[PDB]
Amino acid sequence: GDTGSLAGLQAMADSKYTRAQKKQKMGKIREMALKETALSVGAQAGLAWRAKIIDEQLNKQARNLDAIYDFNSLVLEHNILPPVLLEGRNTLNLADAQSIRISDRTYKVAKQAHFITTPPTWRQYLWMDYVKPEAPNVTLLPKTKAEKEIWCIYTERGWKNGIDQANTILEENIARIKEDFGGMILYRKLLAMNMVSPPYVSHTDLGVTGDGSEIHIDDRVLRITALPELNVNSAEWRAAVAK
Amino acid sequence: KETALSVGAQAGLAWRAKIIDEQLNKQARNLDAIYDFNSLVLEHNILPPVLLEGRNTLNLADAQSIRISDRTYKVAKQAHFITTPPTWRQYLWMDYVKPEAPNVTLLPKTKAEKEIWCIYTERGWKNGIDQANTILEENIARIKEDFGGMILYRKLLAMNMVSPPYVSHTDLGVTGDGSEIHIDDRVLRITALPELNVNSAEWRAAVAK
Amino acid sequence: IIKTGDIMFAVLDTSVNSDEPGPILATIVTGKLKGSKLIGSFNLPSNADKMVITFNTMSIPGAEKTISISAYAIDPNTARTALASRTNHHYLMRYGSLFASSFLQGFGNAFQSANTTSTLENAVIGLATVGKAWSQQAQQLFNTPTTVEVYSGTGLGILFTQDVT
Amino acid sequence: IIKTGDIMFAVLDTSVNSDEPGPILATIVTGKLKGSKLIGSFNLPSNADKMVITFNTMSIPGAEKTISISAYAIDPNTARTALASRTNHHYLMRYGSLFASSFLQGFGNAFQSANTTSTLENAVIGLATVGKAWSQQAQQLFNTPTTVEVYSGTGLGILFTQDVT
Amino acid sequence: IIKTGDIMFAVLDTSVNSDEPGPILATIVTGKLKGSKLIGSFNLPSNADKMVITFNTMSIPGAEKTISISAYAIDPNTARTALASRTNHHYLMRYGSLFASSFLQGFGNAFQSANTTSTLENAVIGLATVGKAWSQQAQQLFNTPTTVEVYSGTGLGILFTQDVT
Amino acid sequence: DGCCSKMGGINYCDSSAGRLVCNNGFYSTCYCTRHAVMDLQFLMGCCLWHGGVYPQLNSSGLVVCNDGYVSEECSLQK
Amino acid sequence: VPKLPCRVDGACDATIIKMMTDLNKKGIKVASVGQNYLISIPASALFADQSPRLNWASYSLLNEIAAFLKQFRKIAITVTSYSSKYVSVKRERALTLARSRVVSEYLWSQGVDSRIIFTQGLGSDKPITSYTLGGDRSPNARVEITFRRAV
Repeated sequence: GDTGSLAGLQAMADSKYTRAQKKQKMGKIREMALKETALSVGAQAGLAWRAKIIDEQLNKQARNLDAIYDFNSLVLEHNILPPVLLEGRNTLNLADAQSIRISDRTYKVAKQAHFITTPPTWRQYLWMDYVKPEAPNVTLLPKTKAEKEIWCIYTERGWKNGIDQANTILEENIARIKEDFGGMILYRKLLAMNMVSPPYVSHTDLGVTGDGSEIHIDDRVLRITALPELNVNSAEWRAAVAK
Repeated sequence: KETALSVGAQAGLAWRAKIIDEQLNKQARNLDAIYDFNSLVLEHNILPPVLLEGRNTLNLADAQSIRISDRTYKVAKQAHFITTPPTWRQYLWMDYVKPEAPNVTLLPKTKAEKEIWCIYTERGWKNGIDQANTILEENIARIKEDFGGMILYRKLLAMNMVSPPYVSHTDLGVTGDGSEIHIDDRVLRITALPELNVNSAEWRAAVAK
Repeated sequence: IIKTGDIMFAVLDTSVNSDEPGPILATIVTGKLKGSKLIGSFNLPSNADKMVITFNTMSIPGAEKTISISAYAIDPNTARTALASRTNHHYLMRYGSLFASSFLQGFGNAFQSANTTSTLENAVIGLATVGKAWSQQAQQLFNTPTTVEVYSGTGLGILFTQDVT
Repeated sequence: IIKTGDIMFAVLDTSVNSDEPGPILATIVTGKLKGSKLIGSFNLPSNADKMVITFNTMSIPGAEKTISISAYAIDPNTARTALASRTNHHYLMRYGSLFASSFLQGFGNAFQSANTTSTLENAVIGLATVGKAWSQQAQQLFNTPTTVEVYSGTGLGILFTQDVT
Repeated sequence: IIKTGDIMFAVLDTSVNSDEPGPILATIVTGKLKGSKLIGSFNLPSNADKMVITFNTMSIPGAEKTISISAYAIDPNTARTALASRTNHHYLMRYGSLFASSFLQGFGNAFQSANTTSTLENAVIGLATVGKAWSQQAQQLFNTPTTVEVYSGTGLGILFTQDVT
Repeated sequence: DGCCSKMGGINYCDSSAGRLVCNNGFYSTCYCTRHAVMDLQFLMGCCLWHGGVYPQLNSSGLVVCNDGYVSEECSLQK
Repeated sequence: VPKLPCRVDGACDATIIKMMTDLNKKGIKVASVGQNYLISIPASALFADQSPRLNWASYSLLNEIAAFLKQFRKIAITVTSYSSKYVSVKRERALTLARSRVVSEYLWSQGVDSRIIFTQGLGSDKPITSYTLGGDRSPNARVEITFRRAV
């Protein structure tokens, strides 16, 4: 070896290692073709298998998820979704030398409130898709037992990689839906604190309408006039206390 | 053979790199003990600037021309904001990648070839040792210069040789539109970098007992 | 940028006997270019002591370009130009057919000649007349050489000739 | 965009003997192109070492386009270019006819020459005179090669040469 | 600047037999140009007492330029132009084939001749008739030369002809 | 390799902690998650405490970090 | 991952249960519940009568205790000392304090993988067994170590 390389380069002067180090070139150039395919098929099969395991474990806990992600408690009285809010505390940034800016808190409107027909569930957020691949295509095949076994263990490596990929996708979905739910509950908190504007929507009605051929008995339309937004009137904010 | 001494130099350089990295890792606590940059910072999270000294300056520019002075000082790097104090690993942890691929183009076949391989690999090994030691010496001299510059600014400021840096801070209330808000706006800018004062009349003496 | 005439590898997946050259493609699996695949052909030799592969249509995936490097092939892990195949395909078939035709001709004529000094007559008959036509047809077919055949799982070397980018 | 020199699968459902070339079509069942089919033709080699199909007229259904990507053929699951058929079709018939005409000629001449040292003479007569005409006719007709014939139920593989869109 | 007619070392790592010339590269290890690599070929002389390497296509690392300084080859640590190869490759094969065919023909004819003054007759048969065709085919194939073969573990020399930058 | 030896055997890998839990109710000292707390002081690679390796390959033997510094020890020498 | 640290250094739960079984069948008390770990020792195996001095055989037990406590990963160690009622309050409090001091110093001198050491001595103010016949031969006179295992 090259670690204790004085003894190593004294030892690798042996002529048997000269004729044994030559024969690994074709083995390397064949094994590197084998291992990427092994990793690919292990990644595919393990990823699909882990995905459907996650899907059926999700299906086993159907009641509690729909319990905890209740948007029907979250909706507003004109069938209008609350907006999404993000917050941050103790912000600072250096822009360059002799250029600093700090702020205690900041708040951001992420997605504007809008009209909704049906309340969203959690299933579209937390469902993972499942395509079973029934076509394992192996063009290059190993020759002897050693390359077969290292092909097997590198397939195991790809299997682990596909499992980790599925886990990362799952937690990213969890983060996204948690962020949206937190934005809704932030809107409820700010509406309680009176630092934001409630949404105002007007409506106008007409009686019987239409021609002699097509009629509606009534015709009520509604348009939102005032979107929710934050205020800057600092003295007009109500605080909170506990006991 | 020349490639053999080259790869021996590679092996010796990597081996001394690993040895010196183990030895440096052995003394982690004392390095952070002695290089207290976090004490050496100033109150506005600002790095104090770097100064260099010089005593008994003489130059012979040419014939009929001599310029001498007693002492002089130099601003090396101006003061600036910092975020986290630097550590010794930013200057002392020398890099290491082990080369494990000696492609022997010249395999030995005679015992004389083995012997000359041994002696030239030994020469490369020693050369790698010397190079690694030179690299370490360069790095430690550099970081010694940095710490000395910081300490030199501190004591010249103690001796009233440099004005301290001056910072103006402006604070504003709430800001933004109805969608984006920051609740307070504190902006700090350093309007006066440290610099030498040529009016020597303000200088003050020093004694010991 | 490829330096003028350095060493690369390719992995061969499909085989052919050296009879009708055509598009045969390898896949470069390591190096600067990944996923690249390369079409080419071979040449027909008079003497079967080695066999080379000439590669011309090199394409890299990702973008639509077609660089036009011409290169040769060597057998790797020996660093020589020989091909790992068989060279003794049809020596013995034509040799034995010709020698049997000869032996038939000789049997009919010599055991006809030794008559002075019915079944053995019919032996003379059959050998005497089926020696001749088979002898001239064996001299007709004696000229087909021994071919070689590359294999569909043997890697190969690509030593370059010109520069591409 | 197709990579320059990849491998596709084609479905062979019709057979042809290797005697008259013609537009023979296979159907690609894989890849991006669905319902696509490709016509081409075969060639007759001098020696029967392998038999292959060249493919040129490629059609993608739905829209009116007809690309002309050229490709060669390989035997599936062998990664080789040979054809699975028969090759011993017409060796034995011409061999037997020629050698029988020979044996007749030899019987007449040698069993007439052994006369010095009725029905037996008529046997010599019949072989003597019917040998030679059949001998020259068989030497006339010996030139026909053994025919091969592809099947109507074994598909094949296709390796690309150029790019299309 | 390279002086007109000085000597440079090169490391040769890939081998060839002298049957098919082609691009072959070497690695210059010393001098000004380090990491440089040079392609060329060989030639077949009339007598195989030497083998030289033409080397023209030279590449220097760093810059994307290919100079074409041309030079020839000598054997390292020999100071001679001979090649370390083998000479006696294919004399004895054709020698033995020819002399065996001649002996066959001679045995058949002379032991037919010695009849005046069954099994020995069949010896006459086989030897007489299979001597002749193998004799003419041996004189046909006698003219294949014995090639030389470089080896892939010894470098070579380069003696300069012109000046480059 | 068998981490819950001389115990109840393995139960699972608590990935909230990134540690194996055995059938015995004790925390196994082996790790099973990349996202878990190690205690490591040694590193590999070169151009460290810098921008890493520059993505382009220099024609000469020099290597360079992304902040412009040149690592002569990782670089090939004469 | 093979380049990555597969386990902690010198981690073997077989050795863990081996040394804790040896200590429990030896007689020094070691108890584990949750993450909280307590080890109690009687002073008769540690000192002489009413004396903050160490006998030379006790360093074997100190080495065993150090080998046990270095096996885990932790932050804070708390040791405490308890005495019999001998003369006063001051003398017993100072004796407990000194014993805690010397055992803490030897532990820090050895290879402890902890960052905080706390010593506290009390004396004869938190007894365990109301049977108080013996002096330093009493089981109540004792020294305890405690920690919480960290992750």
